[PDB]
Amino acid sequence: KVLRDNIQGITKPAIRRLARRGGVKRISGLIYEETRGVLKVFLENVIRDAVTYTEHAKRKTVTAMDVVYALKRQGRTLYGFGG
Amino acid sequence: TKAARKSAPATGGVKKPHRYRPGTVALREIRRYQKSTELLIRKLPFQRLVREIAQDFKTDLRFQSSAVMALQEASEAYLVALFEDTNLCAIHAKRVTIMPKDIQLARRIRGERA
Amino acid sequence: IGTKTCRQVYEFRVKESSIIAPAPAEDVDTPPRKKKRKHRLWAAHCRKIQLKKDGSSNHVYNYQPCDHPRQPCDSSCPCVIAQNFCEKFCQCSSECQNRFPGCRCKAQCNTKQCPCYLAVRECDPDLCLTCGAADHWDSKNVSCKNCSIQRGSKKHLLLAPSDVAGWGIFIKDPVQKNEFISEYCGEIISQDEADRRGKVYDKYMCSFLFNLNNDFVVDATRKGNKIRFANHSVNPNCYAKVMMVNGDHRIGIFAKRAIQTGEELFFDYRYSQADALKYVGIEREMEIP
Ligand SMILES: Nc1ncnc2c1ncn2[C@@H]1O[C@H](CSCC[C@H](N)C(=O)O)[C@@H](O)[C@H]1O
Repeated sequence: KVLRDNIQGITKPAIRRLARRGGVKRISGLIYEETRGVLKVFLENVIRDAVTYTEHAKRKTVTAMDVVYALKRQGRTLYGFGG
Repeated sequence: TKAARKSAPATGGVKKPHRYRPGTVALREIRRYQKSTELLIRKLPFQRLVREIAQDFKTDLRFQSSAVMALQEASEAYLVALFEDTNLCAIHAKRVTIMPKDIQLARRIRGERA
Repeated sequence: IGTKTCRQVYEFRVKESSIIAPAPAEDVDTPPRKKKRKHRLWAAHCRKIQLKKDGSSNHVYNYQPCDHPRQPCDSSCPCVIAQNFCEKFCQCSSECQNRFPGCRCKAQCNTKQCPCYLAVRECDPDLCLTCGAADHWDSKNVSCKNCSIQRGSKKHLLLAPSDVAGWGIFIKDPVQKNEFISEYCGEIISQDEADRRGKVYDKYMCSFLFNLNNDFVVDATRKGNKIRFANHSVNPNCYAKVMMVNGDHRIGIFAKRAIQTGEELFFDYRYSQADALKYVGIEREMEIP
């Protein structure tokens, strides 16, 4: 019973865990939805660029360095994976 | 007919199940999770999720395995950072629980909401 | 068998094993190994037992060893239907959920936090390992206080003509509140005959029948120890308290207040008000106000 949108594959407890790491004590139920949408929004930008470098290089395979380059564009550099 | 039996009060006292008060579990979670450094989201669902969304932008994208875990970490910290400041918005209104109207407000002040 | 060396023992064992069927020699380990037996789950079971039947708090049944050779410890369990735990003497296995868990009160298995003290059960020697119930069974002084009846650490008493009526009991040494005192020994007799003997008792105003549980009454008229002569008072320095020991129901006495040398002992016989006037009407009290 897994055939659906994979966004719901992000289980509610997984969110509950992340709020803890950010130090959030108490969470209302309505948070679980926009967090999905907000996170959803975040992917849209990064992959679009990530796709762009790959197809510009004519490559059909998304490689690791393509990720950091796009992440660098949004003002969030990523140490640890190349460059 | 019953004789005058001497007797003593009988009892049936039994142990009480133990439940922590609300919140103190979370405080224990905060310290253990802040100390902890591993990723929190189940590993498998992301690989399906990225493949699903990427299919919209283009078709037939084989994904390099190393490139995968990056998205989680980048998204995780972004989410984590987006979370902590939400508390400051929440505590500012003297509340303790966060509601989505705050996460919207916070994403505005950074400027990303627009 | 010193009559034979190891040869002709093994050889006759060969002869016997050739004649008789070979032994089973079977071993088991059970699915459960560790954990998955949090004692709060046991708290649920007694919570069930309390809510269905033990909420009555009047049908005290003597322990009976329930036998389950192949049955589980189901609702048909004699201990279960008896509203009581399965003892280690029961055939319910080492995985029965009606057995007692073990009485791990660290300081002394002796107080309100002690579930065993909260229970009617004395902390068994094999269970309250934290109060030394098993430790130094030969020795007399232990950390625990709710382990005495097993060891029978009775106090020394004195027999004297009581001020109230006839013979009475006096204590030799000072004691504090809630301190163990000598047991109320006697003989086992059923309720119906307790009526007959009690029926005989009322013809001469005697009372030596004690309602041990819903199913039995103890008598000390013919066999017993010295404490049987204790008098009655409505404001006693001592009180009676039923207790559970090793599947045996017993009644002990404890000091309702701290007590000094040479006191006279009293406890409430707890008959009816009309009955109290019938037998123990003497109160020996002056009114200060
Ligand atoms: N406070 C009291 N006043 C009058 N009789 C009492 C009494 N307490 C106990 N008894 C009587 O004593 C009997 C218990 S056996 C004790 C006998 C008494 N102590 C004596 O030596 O004379 C009961 O049958 C009861 O009838």
